[PDB]
Amino acid sequence: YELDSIYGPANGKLKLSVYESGYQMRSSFPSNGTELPQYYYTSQNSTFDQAK
Amino acid sequence: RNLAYTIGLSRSNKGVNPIFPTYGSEFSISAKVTPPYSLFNNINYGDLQNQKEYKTQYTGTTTTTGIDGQAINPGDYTKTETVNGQSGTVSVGSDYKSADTDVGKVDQKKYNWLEYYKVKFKADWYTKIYGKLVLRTLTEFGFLGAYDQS
Amino acid sequence: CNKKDDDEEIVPLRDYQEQYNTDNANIEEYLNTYFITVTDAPGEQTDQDVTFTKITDPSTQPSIMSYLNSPTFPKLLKREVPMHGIVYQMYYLVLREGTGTSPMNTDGAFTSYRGEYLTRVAKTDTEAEHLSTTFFEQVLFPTKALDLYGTIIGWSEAFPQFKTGTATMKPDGSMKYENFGAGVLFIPSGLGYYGSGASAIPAYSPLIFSIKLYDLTRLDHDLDGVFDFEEDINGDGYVYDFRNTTEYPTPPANQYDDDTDKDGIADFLDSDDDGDGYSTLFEITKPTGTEFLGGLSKYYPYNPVSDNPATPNYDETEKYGIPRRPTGELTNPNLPESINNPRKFIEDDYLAAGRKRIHLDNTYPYKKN
Ligand SMILES: CCCCCCCCCCCCCCCCCCCC(=O)O[C@H](COC(=O)CCCCCCCCCCCCCC)COP(=O)(O)OCCN
Ligand SMILES: CCCCCCCCCCCCCCCCCCCC(=O)O[C@H](COC(=O)CCCCCCCCCCCCCC)COP(=O)(O)OCCN
Ligand SMILES: [Ca+2]
Ligand SMILES: [Ca+2]
Ligand SMILES: [Ca+2]
Ligand SMILES: [Ca+2]
Ligand SMILES: [Ca+2]
Ligand SMILES: [Ca+2]
Ligand SMILES: [Ca+2]
Repeated sequence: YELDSIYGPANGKLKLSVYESGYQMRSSFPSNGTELPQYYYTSQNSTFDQAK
Repeated sequence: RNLAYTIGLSRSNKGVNPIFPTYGSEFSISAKVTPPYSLFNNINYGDLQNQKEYKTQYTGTTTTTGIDGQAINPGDYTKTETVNGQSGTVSVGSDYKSADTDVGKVDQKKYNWLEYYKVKFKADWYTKIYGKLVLRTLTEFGFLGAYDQS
Repeated sequence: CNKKDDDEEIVPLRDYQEQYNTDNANIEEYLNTYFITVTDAPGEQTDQDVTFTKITDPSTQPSIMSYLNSPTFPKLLKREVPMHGIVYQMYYLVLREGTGTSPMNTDGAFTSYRGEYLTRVAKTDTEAEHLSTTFFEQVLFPTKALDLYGTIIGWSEAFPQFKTGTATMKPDGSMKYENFGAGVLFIPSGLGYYGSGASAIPAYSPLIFSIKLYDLTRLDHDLDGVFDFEEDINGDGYVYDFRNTTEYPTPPANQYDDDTDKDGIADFLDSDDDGDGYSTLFEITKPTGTEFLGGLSKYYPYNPVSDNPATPNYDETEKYGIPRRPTGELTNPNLPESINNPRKFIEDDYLAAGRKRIHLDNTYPYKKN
């Protein structure tokens, strides 16, 4: 097999760390009479990294 | 309803076997005609679409809502409008001039009594060219029309 | 074999009156022989959990029935629910009353509940007859609001008697709820699942639900732009539709209460809402070029609204509500008020208190020519 959708040098190596998240995630949340959707942004790395 | 009279003149001298004729010819002329109702009845088939009786109307007796979200009172004329993707009828009020013409009613009045004329002409000729070989020439014509173009 | 017979023997359908009497007796016996203990965790998820235990020391054990129409919480109340021809009576205990609004019988409720079903066990040779409560479902952490319109009749009748509470999100993503309504509702089999028995709950089994109303979500079932809580003609707080012969064999005398047009369709489920022909959505739609927009929405709200801080990318400020009949000056002093010369809106038509909104008045939109 040949890996697909790999961006960068083929000899690249990275330090992978798999942690247990300590931040509860929800798909939606009730508001002032309405059920708004929950959105997670690309700049929230600090929030998930601190609550590990 | 269709009431027509047809008269046809034919001349055939072919022979001898009807399956494989070797000589003769067959000429036929036909004409089917219907009474010219348009001449006697004083009805304008061209202005039918511009009359109140041939415009779309709401025959119900309960106030309803059209595709536009407005009231459609009983007896008011209607028109077809396409709001967003779907399409539906929209009340136009008493302005029948702006309503949609009822094609079904116009066609019904136009074709309540069939009025037309049909003419058919056919010519068939058989002849022996060489030995048992025979040549057949066939020419057919057909015309359908109306007394009033309107 | 090849034939397909249709022999449905679920025709029994135990009499509504007989089943209700049996369930009521079982529920009453449970309320007299059992007592409840309630936790008191202030901010934990077990803030108002209830534990039912048999009464073996009636000297100092106040039974659930002891909490009758008491003037102090906990209070056990009775709500008359007329349905199925008979008059159902549902017992519900209010351990604590919330410090917020109350949801309608057809609104969405964000709550955590633990349900159990009551089933009288036959007296065995060595064990005497008694009542047992078996657990069937529980939701400790609510995620989505439950529409009370589609839930059992018991929920839609008891929930409007409770209130919501405040909710705060902790730094770790968890949510902390406080000052919320909590209580246990004893719903008979008729108002719950009557004869279904498909789920773990056996057929004709009274249900006991321990609810904790965290929040509520206003819903609109007719999509007319007016929410169900605002389409309640009376101040009862309940909206009913009597178009179901199974639930209402004969329309009661209280009909037409939440129906302005008297067409049989309640306003919360009707689009016209007044019989004038013009839909409610069109009537509340902001006309083009009006001098009283007051917001970014294309539909006039029932009452003035304010922005939502929870929504920082949208301003919900709507300073104008659904207007009443125009009480301004005519386009032309001559001629009578009609479609040709319409009356202009002053300003107070969108803010007066007690005004007849054009969506409930069948004479404003004007006749078409
Ligand atoms: C197209 C539709 C309209 C068709 C109308 C049909 C008219 C009917 C005619 C009836 C016959 C005429 C009445 C008198 C008959 C006695 C014979 C004397 C008439 C005559 O002088 O002509 C004879 C033959 O032509 C005749 O007898 C007349 C010929 C008639 C026309 C022939 C064509 C008819 C239409 C068919 C053609 C299309 C094909 C479809 C079938 C020749 O007599 P003679 O040898 O002594 O000479 C005459 C010199 N003395
Ligand atoms: C135009 C169509 C729309 C309008 C409708 C037209 C209606 C036409 C008139 C109705 C037809 C009946 C009248 C003619 C037939 C009577 C003849 C009797 C029989 C007969 O023996 O024929 C002899 C001549 O025939 C003849 O009469 C020969 C001519 C017959 C054919 C002429 C009719 C038109 C043919 C074309 C049709 C297709 C049209 C295409 C556009 C007359 O002999 P006798 O009885 O005196 O005895 C003496 C010897 N037996
Ligand atoms: Ca509504
Ligand atoms: Ca009501
Ligand atoms: Ca109605
Ligand atoms: Ca409505
Ligand atoms: Ca209306
Ligand atoms: Ca906002
Ligand atoms: Ca109206």
